[PDB]
Parts: sequence; C-alpha cells; structure tokens
Amino acid sequence: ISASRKLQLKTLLLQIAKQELEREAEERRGEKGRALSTRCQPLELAGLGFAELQDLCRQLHARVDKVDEERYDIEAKVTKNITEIADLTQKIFDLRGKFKRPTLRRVRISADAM
Amino acid sequence: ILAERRKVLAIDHLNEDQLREKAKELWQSIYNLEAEKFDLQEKFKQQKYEINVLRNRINDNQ
Amino acid sequence: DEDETTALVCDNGSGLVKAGFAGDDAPRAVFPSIVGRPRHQGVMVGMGQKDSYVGDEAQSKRGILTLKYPIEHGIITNWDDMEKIWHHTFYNELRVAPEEHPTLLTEAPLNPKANREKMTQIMFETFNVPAMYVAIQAVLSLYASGRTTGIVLDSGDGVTHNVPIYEGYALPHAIMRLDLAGRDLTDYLMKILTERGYSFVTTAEREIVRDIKEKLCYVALDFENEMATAASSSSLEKSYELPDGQVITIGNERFRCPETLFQPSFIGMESAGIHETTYNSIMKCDIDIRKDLYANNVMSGGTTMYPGIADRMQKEITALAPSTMKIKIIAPPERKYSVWIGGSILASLSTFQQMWITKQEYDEAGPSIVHRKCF
Amino acid sequence: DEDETTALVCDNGSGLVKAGFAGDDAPRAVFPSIVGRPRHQGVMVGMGQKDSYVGDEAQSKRGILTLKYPIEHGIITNWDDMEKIWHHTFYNELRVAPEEHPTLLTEAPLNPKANREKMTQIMFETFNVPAMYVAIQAVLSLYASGRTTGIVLDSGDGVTHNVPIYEGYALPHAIMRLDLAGRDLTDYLMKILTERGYSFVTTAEREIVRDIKEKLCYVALDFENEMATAASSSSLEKSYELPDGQVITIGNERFRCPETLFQPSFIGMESAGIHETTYNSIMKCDIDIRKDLYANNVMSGGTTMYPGIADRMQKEITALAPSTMKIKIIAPPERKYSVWIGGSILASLSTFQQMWITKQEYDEAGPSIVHRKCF
Amino acid sequence: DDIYKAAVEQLTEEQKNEFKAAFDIFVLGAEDGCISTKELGKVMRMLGQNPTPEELQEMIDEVDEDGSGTVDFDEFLVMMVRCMKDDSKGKSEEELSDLFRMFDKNADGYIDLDELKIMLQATGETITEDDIEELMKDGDKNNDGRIDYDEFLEFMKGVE
Ligand SMILES: Nc1ncnc2c1ncn2[C@@H]1O[C@H](COP(=O)(O)OP(=O)(O)O)[C@@H](O)[C@H]1O
Ligand SMILES: Nc1ncnc2c1ncn2[C@@H]1O[C@H](COP(=O)(O)OP(=O)(O)O)[C@@H](O)[C@H]1O
Repeated sequence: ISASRKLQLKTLLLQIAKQELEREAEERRGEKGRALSTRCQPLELAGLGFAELQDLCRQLHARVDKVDEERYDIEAKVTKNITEIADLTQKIFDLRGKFKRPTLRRVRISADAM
Repeated sequence: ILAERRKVLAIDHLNEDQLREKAKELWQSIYNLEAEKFDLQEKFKQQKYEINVLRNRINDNQ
Repeated sequence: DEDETTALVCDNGSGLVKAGFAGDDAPRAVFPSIVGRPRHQGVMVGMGQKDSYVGDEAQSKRGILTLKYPIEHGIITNWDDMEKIWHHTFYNELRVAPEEHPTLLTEAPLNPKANREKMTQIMFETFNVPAMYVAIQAVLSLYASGRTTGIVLDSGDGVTHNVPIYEGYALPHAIMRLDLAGRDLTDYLMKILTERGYSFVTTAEREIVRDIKEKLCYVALDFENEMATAASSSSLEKSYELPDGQVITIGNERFRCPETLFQPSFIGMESAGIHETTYNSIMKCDIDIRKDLYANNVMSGGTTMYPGIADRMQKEITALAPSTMKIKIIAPPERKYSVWIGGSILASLSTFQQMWITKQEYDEAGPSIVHRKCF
Repeated sequence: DEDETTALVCDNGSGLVKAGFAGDDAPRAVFPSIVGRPRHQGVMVGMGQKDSYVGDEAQSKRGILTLKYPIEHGIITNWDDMEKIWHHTFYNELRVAPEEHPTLLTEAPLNPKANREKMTQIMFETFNVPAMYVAIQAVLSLYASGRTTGIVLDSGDGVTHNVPIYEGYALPHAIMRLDLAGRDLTDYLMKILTERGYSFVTTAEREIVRDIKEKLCYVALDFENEMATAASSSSLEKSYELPDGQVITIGNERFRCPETLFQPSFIGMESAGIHETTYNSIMKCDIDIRKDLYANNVMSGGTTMYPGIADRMQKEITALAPSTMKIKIIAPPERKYSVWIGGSILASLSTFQQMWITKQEYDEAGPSIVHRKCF
Repeated sequence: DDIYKAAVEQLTEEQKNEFKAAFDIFVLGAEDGCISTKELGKVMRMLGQNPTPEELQEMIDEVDEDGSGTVDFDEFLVMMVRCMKDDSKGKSEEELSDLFRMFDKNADGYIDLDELKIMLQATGETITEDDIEELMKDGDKNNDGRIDYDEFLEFMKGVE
C-alpha cells in the first residue's frame, strides 16, 4: 500500500478526533453553564427589606463555606490522580527503556572512515 | 484551610443598601467557586482515564 | 577529536585492549597488550628506534623484538608496561585521555581484588581521571546483547568467568570459573602443529600461530564426525601463508584446537568443558530461575567467533538439560566486542551517572575504594 | 465507577486473598497472601526492581525472592504487608478506590482480637474507607451454601474453624479451634517427597509442593486399601512437571498428605482429626440441635476440594454417629470461594445495612469499636 | 499525489527554504532543469542529516519511480521526511492523549477496528473493506489486534 493512503487515513483519523475534542470542550461549557444555574441560583434581593436581606446574606455565608468544602475535596481528588499519573508514567518509561535504551544509537561510522 | 478560604459578610449591623451589596458579593464568589468545582470534576474524570490507560501500559510492557 | 567529556571505556585483557569512548558501539582502536623490546645489539646510528615499543608498534617491528604480555589470566603483573600501553592508547591513537574524561574498566566478578585496586590507583594518579567505575564483564555483555538475564560466558584471553545473572541480579553461588581461555587454545594448537613439523617457539612464531587460530579454526557441531573426515581427507585441509612466503597446511588440528573448549583435558585441565560448566551455572540456580537461564545462554568475549559454536553449545546443553525445557543461545555479531560495547552503554546510561567514584572520594579513601564503590 | 456505592469485599486468608465487589458472584481477582523480597545483590543498573513484590507479582518474580505470608493461621501479624496487598488489589485489579465504598473483611471469631482490630484500622486510616464490617466465616459460608443451620468445615490454609450454627445463631461453646490446616499438609508432603529423592526445603520448593498438592492429591474414602495398592504399584503414581522440566512421580504420598486431616499425628499434632472434631462440635450442642447438625455438615474453605473428602467425612461422622439417623454433607462448588461469596451476599443484605461502622464512629471510638459494632 | 502534498504541508518555512535552496544544487545551470537523483546524498548532508555511504545510496534507490532519473521538489520533501523526519512541530503527548480519548469511545485504553472505522467514515472519506485494518496493523507494533495509547502516540507522531 502506497504511503499516501496510509498517511491520509491516519491524518483524517486525527482530524476527526480534533473535531470531537472541540465538541467535548463545548459540551463541558454548556453543562457548566447549566450546572451553575442550578448550583448557584440567583438572589431575590430586589424588593426586600433589612431582615429579609440579612437572611439572604446568612444563607450565602453557609453556601460559600459549603462550596469551598466541596471544592477542596474535588481539588484533592484531581491532585491524587496527577500524582498517580506521574508515578505510573515513570514505571512505564523504565519498562520501555529496557527494550531500546541499551541498543539504539548512530554508531560505527568512523569504523570505516579510519 | 476552609475557614481561611471562605468569605464572610458583615450582616447584623448593615442597612438595606449595604445588605444588597454584601449579598451580591458572596453570590458572585459562590457562582465562580461552583464553576471551579465543575471544571475540577471534569479534570478528575479526564485524569482517571489517563490512570487506567497507564495501569494497562505498565502491564503491557512488563 | 571529541567535543564532550564523555566517559572512556577500556577492556584490558591478556590479548588486546579494546578502547574507545562511551557512546560509540565499537572501540575506536585496538591496542594489543604488548610491550616489545629488541633482543639484538644495534650496529647503525641515526636509525631512530625506541627503547621499548607498544601495541601496534610492538607488533610492526616484531622481527627483532621479544614480545611480552603484562596481563596473566586477567591480572596485571606488570603495570609499568600497562601505563606505557595506556599512554599510547589515550594520547597518541584514541586522542582522548582520563585526564579530561571519566573512565570505565571491565572485569570478572572473581578477579583478585588487588588488581582493581592497582588499576584504580593508576587511572586516578597517573592519568588523573576525574572519576572511575569498574564494571562486571557479564553485565556489559547483557547490556550489549539486549538482556537482563542469562549465563555469560565471557571467554577472556587467559580465563573464562561463567556467571549467571537473573533479573539484573548476580547469582554468585552458581559461578563456574574455568582456567581455560583463548590463549590456552593457542598453546594446544602450537603443540599439535609442532607434531606436524611446524614448531612455534619464538616471538614471531608465537604471533603467527595465534593468527592461524583466529583465521583457520572452528569447533563444528560434531567433533567426532568432523574428525572422521578431516583425519581421512585432504579436502578438509587449509594452507595458511606464513610471513616469509612459505605455507603451513593444517588438517584436523583446525578443529582440535577449539575443541579444548569442550575438552580441557587436551591441555591438562581437570574439566568437563564449557557446556558442562554453563550447564552447572544454570542447574545450580533455583528451579524458578533455571527456565530463564536455559532460555538465555549468552556467548561473549573471544573464541565465540569459531564456526559452529552456537550449535555446539546449544546441543550439548540441551543434552545435559531436562527434557521439555527449551535451551536457547545468544551469539550476536557484537561478539568479542560486546564487553567493550556494554562498557560504553553502561558508562553512558543515565541510571549509572551516580555510580561513578569521583576524584574526591578516591583521595579520601585511597585505591581500596574500588572494593566498596564498584563491587 | 460502579453503578452503586457497593461495598468492596476482600477475603484474606493465610493462603490466598479473594477480592471483588459486593453484589458480584465471584471475586474479580485472587492473589496469594504473599509479599516477596529479593534475597540477591543486584549487579546490573537501571533494572527497576522493587523493595517488595505483592500477590501475583511476588509469585511471578519468585525465582530470587523469599516469599513471606503476613497472615499466621488466620492472624495478620504484618499489616504493612497486608496494606500493600490491598492497595494492589483495590487499585490494580478491582480498579476501585475504597474511599468511595464500604469494605467487608472476614475472620474466624476465634481469632485473638488483633486481626479484626487491625483490619478495621488499615481500611479506615490508610484507605479512608467510609465504612467497615468484619464478618464471621461460618456466616459467610452458610449464606453461600444455602444454609442457616449446619456446621461449617472451612479446612483451609490456616486454621480449621468447625463452628456450628442453628437458625442463624452461633453455638460458641461447641466451636473447636483446630491447629490442622492446608499449610501443614504442604509441609508434610515436602518431607515425604524428600524421602523419595526430591528434596523440597526452599521458598520456590514450598510453592511447588503446594501446587503439587492442589493438582495431584486426594484423600480417599478408604485410605487403607488405597495405600495397600498405591504403595505397591507404580500404576497409581501420577507424574508432575517441575518448573525446570524435571519430573516427580507421587504414589501413596499423594493421599498420605490429605490423610493428615484424619491422621494429624503425621505432623506431630495431638488431635482426633477433622471428622471427630466436627462430630464433637455436633455432640457439644443440645440434643434437639444435634440431629440438625448431623444432617447438615457444610463444606467450605480449602482442602474440601480433595476427591473423596465429602465421602470420607460423611462416612467417618456416620461411623461415630448413632443409628437410625441420616448424616449428610453439603459440598457446594462455591468451595474455597464461599467466604468471599458470603461477603458479597452479606454486604448487600438490607438487614445488614445497620451493621456497618461508619468513618465517624470509628474515629470517635478508635479501632476497639470493632468489638461493639461487628460481633 | 497526497504523500507529496503532505510532505510539503509538514515542512516549516525556515526549513523548506533551505531544502529548495540546497536541492537546487541538483541542476548545474543552463541545462533543462532536470534535477538529477545522484545528488541526493550530497543534499542530505547539506541540510544537516549525517548519513553513511549506504544511506546515501538508499535515498537514491527509493526515488525515480518512473525511470526519469530525476527528483522533483515535492518528491524531495517526501524522500527527506522518510530519511530526516522534519515534520511541522509534530504535536505532543498531551495533545494526542486528549485526542486518543475521543476515538476510545468505550474508554478501553485502545482503539479497535470499529472505532477506527467510525472515526474515519465520519470525516466523509470513503472507507473500503481493506482500509482500517491497514492502519491497525501499522500502529499495532506488538501484533495485539489494536492500537493502544502508546502505539497511538508512535503511530501519529508528525500527523496533522
Ligand atoms: N575467530 C576467532 N577464533 C578464535 N579466537 C577468537 C576469534 N576471534 C576473536 N577471538 C579472540 O578474542 C580475544 C580478544 O577479545 P576479548 O577477549 O573479548 O577482550 P578481553 O580479553 O579484554 O575480554 C583474543 O584472544 C582473540 O583470539
Ligand atoms: N485442589 C485443592 N487441593 C488441596 N487443597 C486445596 C485445593 N483447592 C483449595 N485448597 C486450599 O485452599 C487454601 C486457601 O484457603 P481459603 O479458604 O481460600 O482462605 P479464605 O477462605 O480466606 O479465602 C490453600 O491452602 C489451598 O491449598
């Protein structure tokens, strides 16, 4: 098989993944917007007096504390996977290094020149 | 850490105009923090994908 | 010649020293472990001449020189001669020297420890090397060969080490060291060629018979059948050209020399041969090791260039080995050079950069440091 | 990662560890309860190599490792080793982090406190499991076996439990902790195979004998006539292939090993054996209980997979038992895996959702809580 | 055809300018603009490759499909990327990891033949019975029947 068929299909294959990845990002933006509407609903502050506005303020204090408690735990979970990835990646590098490390190089040229 | 990170509003001694503005300040903070949670959750899932791929790569080269 | 402080690598035996720089997959040049001296009285003047000759100089002017080898069975007995050989190796021909480069040496696991102590002292005090490491020849053969496991028969010039390695670890209880090597095979050959009417006694003659062995000899997969024909027919004979235009015609001696590897009794040694020796290095290891060592018989060093050695060894081990089990042999073109090559690989590995003795640790501890820092 | 926050279940014996998630019908993976460590000095560099290997890694790399068992006849004495086995189990084979799931572990109640206390502590403090539950092996075996009443014979690697249960209740005065197990059967076989000319004294050798036992041995309902012939004829010997290709044949020794369970004097133990111990557990229960236990002897754990064992046990008990009555053995295919299967069943029962220790109650009380919340 | 177009697309401006300037050494001047094949060894070295005489001859042996005795400029770029892999950037592991995940619809850690076919047919390019398998066997260096994450990264290095 000609190089041009093989290269164009792996090229087209990567290009479709790029379109799908751009969609993943748009889908995440769409879902984040909807998640925000329901997770952090708007304040009905207009038309309220002192006691009513204080209740909104107290509710927000509880809500900001809760959003950081959950954010912190999620942040820790993201961090845990990053640490495991760095460790798994190094194990892979050493297993693979054993296959090519000791034998691959650009050598024995001066051997003929001399 | 959370006590240091959470924002706190003045409440009991504020009048209506002050309370509307203070309620607004945490609302936007919460909104932005919920946005971070969403993105962190998506990052977590993408990183979990990489984790299982890597666990298999170790066994595949061993 | 070089634009980086790469480690230098030297494989110093009783035959030749292979040398070059780390990162290459071959030595840059070969330096015979020879110091030559005139055995005649000079008559003419204005003739140049040396007090002593080394390496290739020693061989090129050998017609009137006696040629001596400073190394015996892997041990330097004359290190003043090795310093002259090394000075030439480094400063005249390879154009690199320990003075501006770290240096790796290759050695057997049971090489007398005092020998490493002296080589360590020389490279640090005579050649001013900034750092050193002395590596196991079997390790170097396994890196060059693409393996972490196997029995390495390092076939030196004066001794064969025979050490099993598994998963990168030594299995020292199963080392079967044998006092049989390429230089002893030469002795057998010259004695049998003497029987045919071609004695080899003096230096020029000693060098010729070594050269005959390297170019004409082989082991073959079956000695007795090879002899049934070689001892019966001239069709198995080969005429070798001697320096003066005369020739020597050699018959079954062509294989009887190499055969000493399988029959050490030929030179008076109390041994069953290299295949039995390899077998015991495998067989004395635990049974969950044995399968990996049977699958990895690694030939290295010299004499492995003899035709039929891969087949002779695999078949003899298979015969000694349990049935069902698969016996495999590694005998790459990186033969005779694989110890040097492994030295290049090891010296340059990133995993080895902290394994070097620096010329700080050396002076604080002295030469005996090699016994604690290398192996 | 799962479709429910299902408990994870891990059955950690002195032999092997079976693990998977609650609600399945099998463990996802089985590991030896082994942590292996190299007993050799490394020679090559950049070889990777762990300080310790666990489970199947420990067995696959065993050629140069000493293999230790963290569990001693049902008791974890080395909890650092069990934490590593568990991390491997949970993250590499089950692929589920315990932080999001309750975990159920098992032990005999006869176990002298430390096992349930440390099992609870490891999962709460090193894995941050949200909840814990240490289960009874007899309970788990009866659920897996389809019984509420009967005697659980779990004759596995560590200790034989032999605990009777009636209408879901323990009858603890009748439970006889018995120091006769699969691990002792292996040691006996290593010694009698030594007499035959095949010595087994090292770790690799111990693992081989265990493999021989598991594949070649049987108990026989009639060992006396079986040995009269097996000890007289090669026609009853079975060949086993050793890792290095050598072959061992085993004759009356094949059953002689399992026979120890009925003849404990073979290993120096002062015991009546498992059939009489089971009988005595039945006898020690009230007279209106005895009949239900005689009719419901239930096999679990290991060694219960030997040919002739269900018949050997039923006949020995029948011989000790009174007339008129029918003595019966239940021997489900969920043998050896029955404690794990029971864990899956128990963890998932609605009537067992209040039995879990939460990771709140644990910290307020500490690990001694296991004595108030589990049993 | 498309291999020749792709080699042009993959070489950057600071590189293609050197390739044509050095490659023009193939014509002596006041001739016919032939651009001969015997000059390939010289240009490999002029552009920074460091081949042995055997390698210089191999570059020559791999050109001249029509027996014309010449090398065109786009043909040269194709022959150079097969000798000296001067692609454009060539991306990264992070970029291909995120893209890998898109083909791995079932999150199995590899791309099997069905995913490979769906992703390609989805581009509008017609996929025939022997296609897809031809790529799988290219990426699948270990002959395991699929292209895994590691194999994917090797397979698509230099792909846009
Ligand atoms: N065709 C051959 N026949 C016999 N011996 C050989 C042949 N080729 C190489 N050798 C031997 O190789 C030896 C030199 O290389 P080597 O022993 O590997 O270095 P070192 O002795 O330092 O380990 C010499 O003894 C030489 O005779
Ligand atoms: N075919 C067999 N022959 C002899 N013994 C067996 C066989 N199958 C299982 N056993 C024994 O089972 C023991 C494992 O005990 P096990 O019941 O699985 O502990 P746990 O209940 O905690 O999982 C091992 O010693 C093994 O030899």
